[PDB]
Amino acid sequence: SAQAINQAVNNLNERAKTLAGGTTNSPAYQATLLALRSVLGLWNSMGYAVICGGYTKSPGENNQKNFHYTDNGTTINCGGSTNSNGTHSSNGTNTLKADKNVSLSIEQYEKIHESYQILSKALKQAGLAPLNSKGEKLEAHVTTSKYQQQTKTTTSVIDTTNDAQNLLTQAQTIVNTLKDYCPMLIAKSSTPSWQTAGGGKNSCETFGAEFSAASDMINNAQKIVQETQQLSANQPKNITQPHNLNLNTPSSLTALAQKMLKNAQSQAEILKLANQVESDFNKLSSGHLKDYIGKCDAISSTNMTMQSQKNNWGNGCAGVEETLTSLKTSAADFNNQTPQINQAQNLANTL
Amino acid sequence: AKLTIESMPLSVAEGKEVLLLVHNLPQHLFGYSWYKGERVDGNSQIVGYVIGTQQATPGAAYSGRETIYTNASLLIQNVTQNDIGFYTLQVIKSDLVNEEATGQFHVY
Repeated sequence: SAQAINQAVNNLNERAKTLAGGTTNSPAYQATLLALRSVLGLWNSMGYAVICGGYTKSPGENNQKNFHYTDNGTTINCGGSTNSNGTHSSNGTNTLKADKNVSLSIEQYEKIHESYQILSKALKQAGLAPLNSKGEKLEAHVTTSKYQQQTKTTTSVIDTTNDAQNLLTQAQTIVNTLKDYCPMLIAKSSTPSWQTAGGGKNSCETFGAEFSAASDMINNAQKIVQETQQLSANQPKNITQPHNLNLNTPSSLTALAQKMLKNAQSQAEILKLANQVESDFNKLSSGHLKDYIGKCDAISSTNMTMQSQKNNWGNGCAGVEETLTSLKTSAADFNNQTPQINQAQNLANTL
Repeated sequence: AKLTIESMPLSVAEGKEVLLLVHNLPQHLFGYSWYKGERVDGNSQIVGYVIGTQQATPGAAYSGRETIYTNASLLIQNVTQNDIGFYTLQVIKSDLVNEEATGQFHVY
């Protein structure tokens, strides 16, 4: 009947309006946000240990580049080394070639740093834009340094946006750079439990599971965004003039009936993906990073210098536990609306 | 304590070989590199080795008779008079702290 078709269409559209354009009420949103925050968390937890500044063309093109992190700010030197007596050396990691299972090039580190800074600044300056929203433009700042014949600081401007698609791309760059090139990690001088003190572990050796989980979080979050635009551009129209057999022809009614199913199947896959992203967060957060990624509140390395002596390296400082609960609290609201959704799909299956 | 080099033989004959042994190599390394001359200088790099890798990456100074080993020693065969003088090893330990050491052999 007309009231039944109209009740189902309204339920789909009410849930679709929240799922697509909502923030705190949307598990699609909170899942995406979790993915983003999880990569920031990953980098904040173990980024400082990533060995960088191996040479790309030659050992005689000896380059360095320092990368700044602001907060209680810190700086990370790629290329150099620390001498026996404690002074800085311009010959260090740049004496050995950059590749898989060795060291990130300066070029690879500057992408992680750029991506991280865009992502960090976007989530603070403007939050994540809603998933159906086109996004809001915003300027990111990226502060680096080189050495001269004196040290030269340079802060770059990047015109970026806070739409999921862009922000997921930045996260993807961080995870895939680690996942694919597996740079070695710095050890303790004889701090997290995973940073050994003995030899020095390979990042994909230490964080293989975590990198895959972090990677899968992004792939699923992107899939959420694609099913959300499918959903957005697939809104069934309410039946008006119900008795009018010319206006409401069985053709454009079966069109609507299967337009409703596309709306429902997107919502299913989105909620399914969102629940996978939570499963993927548990994979990420329950190995080496269990006591680290979820919290925030003095650790060092020889390629690191702090403005003060505090800094927040070693633990995630990305509000992932807060976002995890928001994802759980939003997903149970949609998980109990399934009776309404299954009433509509069975009703739709008729036409 | 200190990283030191030893040339075997100490003085070499032209066309024969020399072995720069490494004493007191610290455990736990990221990698190391051998240089021609007194200075750690990129353009004089003969070869660099990374601990996980299995293969060593030569530099500009690689003449083609240099065999680095994974105990950090360097064999140089078919020595010329042009091989006279100093050779320098830089080690990068796992904590990114470097150590240096110089070697020399005299050819006759």
